[PDB]
Amino acid sequence: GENKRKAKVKQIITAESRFVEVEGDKIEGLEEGETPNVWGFIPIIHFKNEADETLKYGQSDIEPIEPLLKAYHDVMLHALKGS
Amino acid sequence: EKLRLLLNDKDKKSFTDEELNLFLEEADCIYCAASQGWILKSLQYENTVGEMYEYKVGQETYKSSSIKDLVSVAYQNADKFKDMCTNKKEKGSFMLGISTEFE
Repeated sequence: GENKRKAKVKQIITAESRFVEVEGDKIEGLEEGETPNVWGFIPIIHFKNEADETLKYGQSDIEPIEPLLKAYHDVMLHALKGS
Repeated sequence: EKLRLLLNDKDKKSFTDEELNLFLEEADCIYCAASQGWILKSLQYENTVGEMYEYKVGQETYKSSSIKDLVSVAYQNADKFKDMCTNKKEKGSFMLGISTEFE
């Protein structure tokens, strides 16, 4: 209709089941609470770019170049301002 | 006593102590105040030794130094005191560092 709906939803997904709770306006599709998983594995795959054994999360390819990008921006902006 | 020193820097009683205190308050260093006092004292020669520098009467003639010479000496004294004060104040040349953050 013309009504605005706000919904903060938190859900824990596990191999044995997935839990979901909503703090806000209703959502028709989601059944609140724990619902069992039809299979005993977690249906989410983690992709870990530039994976390191000592890091939980992967690393973006922009991270090594980021300080150089900052330096490039600094030099270019200073040159433009001076010009 | 600073005022006694200032009087000894100006040959004593031509001014009164209020003017001397005012001069000392004008500039922290005594020599700048003494230079200003000397410049102001140069004005008073117009009364102390008038324009009549020489005169003869009867068997007597007296040839005083003209007012221009006296004020020239007073200004020379003031300039010397100012130079001495700047000598007390001025420091030599220097070279220092520069630093600006970068990342």
